[PDB]
Amino acid sequence: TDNTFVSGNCDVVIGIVNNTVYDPLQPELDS
Amino acid sequence: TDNTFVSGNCDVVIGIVNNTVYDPLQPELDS
Repeated sequence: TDNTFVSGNCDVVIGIVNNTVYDPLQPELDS
Repeated sequence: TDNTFVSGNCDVVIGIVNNTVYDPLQPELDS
């Protein structure tokens, strides 16, 4: 998330690919 | 907070207006 930002929708971009965006806040929930 | 940076105070800048700054870490506290 730190290297990317959210814009538009997946049905807009032509040629978009699916993947998992790492969220540094998820592993911090264990602390 | 990602699109702005906190500096100075509210009594210096001329023409400052009041508003609310959304914090993405506030709603994540429930998890």
